[PDB]
Amino acid sequence: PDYHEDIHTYLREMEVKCKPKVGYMKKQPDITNSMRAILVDWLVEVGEEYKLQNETLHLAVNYIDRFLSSMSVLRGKLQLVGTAAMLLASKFEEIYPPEVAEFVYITDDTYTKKQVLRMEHLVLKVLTFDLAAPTVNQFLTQYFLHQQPANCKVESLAMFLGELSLIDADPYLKYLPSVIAGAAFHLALYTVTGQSWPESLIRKTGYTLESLKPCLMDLHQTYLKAPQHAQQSIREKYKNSKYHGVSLLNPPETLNL
Amino acid sequence: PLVDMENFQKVEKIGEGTYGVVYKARNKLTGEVVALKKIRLDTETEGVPSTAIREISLLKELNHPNIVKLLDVIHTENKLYLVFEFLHQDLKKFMDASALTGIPLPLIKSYLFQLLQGLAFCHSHRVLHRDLKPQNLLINTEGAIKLADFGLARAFGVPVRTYTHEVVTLWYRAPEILLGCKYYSTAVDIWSLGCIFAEMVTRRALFPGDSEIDQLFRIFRTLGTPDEVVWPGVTSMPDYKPSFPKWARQDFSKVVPPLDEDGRSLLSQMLHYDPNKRISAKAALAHPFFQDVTKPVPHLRL
Ligand SMILES: CNC(=O)c1nn(C)c2c1C(C)(C)Cc1cnc(Nc3ccc(N4CCN(C)CC4)cc3)nc1-2
Repeated sequence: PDYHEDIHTYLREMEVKCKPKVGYMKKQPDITNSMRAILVDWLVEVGEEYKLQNETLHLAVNYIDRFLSSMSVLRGKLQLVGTAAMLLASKFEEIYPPEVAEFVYITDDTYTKKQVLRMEHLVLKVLTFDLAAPTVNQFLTQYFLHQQPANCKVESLAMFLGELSLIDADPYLKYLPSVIAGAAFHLALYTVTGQSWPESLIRKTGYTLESLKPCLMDLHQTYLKAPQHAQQSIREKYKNSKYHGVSLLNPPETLNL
Repeated sequence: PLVDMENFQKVEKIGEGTYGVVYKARNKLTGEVVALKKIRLDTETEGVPSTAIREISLLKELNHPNIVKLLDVIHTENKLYLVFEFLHQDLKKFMDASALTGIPLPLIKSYLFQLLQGLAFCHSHRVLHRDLKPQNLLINTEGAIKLADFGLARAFGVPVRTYTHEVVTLWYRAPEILLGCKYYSTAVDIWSLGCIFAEMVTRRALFPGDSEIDQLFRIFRTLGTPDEVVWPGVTSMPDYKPSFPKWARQDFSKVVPPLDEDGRSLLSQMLHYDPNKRISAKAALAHPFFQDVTKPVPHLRL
């Protein structure tokens, strides 16, 4: 691509601005990481049901972390927030969103259509209509153009790891999307092809393998423990042949770092 | 939100369509003249329309002299207003009012130059416009032209997929789209601009098709039917048929007779069949055609 570089530079600037407050969850009186984990897992499931793009999913989560970063929410409302987030993410990214009715259905009519629309309004107000946020997905895409031989298994496994990082606010709130993507990419490349974070991406991103290390370690750990994790929708999603069954792939025992 | 709306004096309707309505309006407190777009938010009961979601979020990242500025958003319970900087006229009407005389070539150059600058800004911020047509290009008395109507615009940090119901009007539609390509790329906007460039120069639309197939054939008849050597992949593309007539490329000096060598060169590169090879907005800005560009003012018949 011809703007490939300008766009990267720009996504790298926006990801700093559209970044949630790292410590927001401990300032929430009533909800917790575990509840957010359950919400995001549920949204992955919803994305699978309505056959939504992965980008939608990542956007929805970004909206949620930003909303919760400045608005106190109670357990019984967390899902209404996430439902509205998903609706907005769909409206933004999907060729055409599911109907509102569908987002009321997926909640077991826990909420009325009216509550969903009003929450969508509130989320838009709180995010100030700033919906075009950088995501792990977007950086992964930029990164993929840098496989000398393009490998579809590496791309699925990188998507899979990037998608898992959405689930656990600890420790992944503390990392930029570009960094999580860098670590997910190298880790997937390493597991599948045995190759490492390529020099061409070092020059492009300014990230060294050294620089990715802390996120790598965490991501590798999440990869190892994935089958044990309390949330499983993503592993399920990624054992489908659409993703080359990459969640069945065995993680390396150690990284050669 | 309701006080904001009360600060606006509606002057006159300047635009209407499926989206809603646009008024010239005046801020009663500051005197600022403004374009007020009203989106009707009860018409479907589907929440804020996706077009509005995309236009708003994308337009507030895009602050550039050649992109119509979104100044404000007012979201009440049942109404959504967008406040845009106000321009005087759209290019479609201007071209039509210029039929007898033609748009002077220096002004054509200035316009294309500004549109390219505006487009390059969009693309270098991962926004595809996707609806570039004369009526969505707005002009003022000072000689500026600016991109408007981002109702179909999309961010492409992740590739944008093709949709049957959300495409440019036929005349300005790129051949990839007509041939059923999977993803949009920046090249579709460059194609539209090239068509518009040609239309300003000749006073006729370049490729005024009656249908999708007729549109392709008008393109083939002028630029020649594309083959594997011109456009690696054409024959594999979904809506490509081997039964397509094979036309030879018309002589380009006869397609845009008023244009000199530089103009013919620029337009050729903007109408390159292969999307990967079609010139980018940024590279077009550097073309020798714009060596001598100035900023003439139009004669706006108002
Ligand atoms: C989907 N379209 C729009 O949102 C839109 N349409 N128009 C015409 C405008 C918009 C925006 C995005 C809200 C911004 C804007 C900003 N300025 C103008 N100015 C303007 C003034 C007069 C005319 N006319 C020429 C054609 N006519 C005979 C009616 C008057 C056209 C545009 N128009 C507009």
